[PDB]
Amino acid sequence: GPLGSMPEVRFQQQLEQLNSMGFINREANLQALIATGGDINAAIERLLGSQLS
Repeated sequence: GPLGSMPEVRFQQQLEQLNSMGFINREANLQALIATGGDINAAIERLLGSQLS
């Protein structure tokens, strides 16, 4: 049984992908992936869209 309870197996790879996009705030990257569950598209759109400063 492949364990999906190993989030970085999805997250960290998408994190390299965001890493390619100039997103190296691992925290932000995978937090975006936390609320998207591996939806890196929305992950990016959360980094671009949800920047509450």
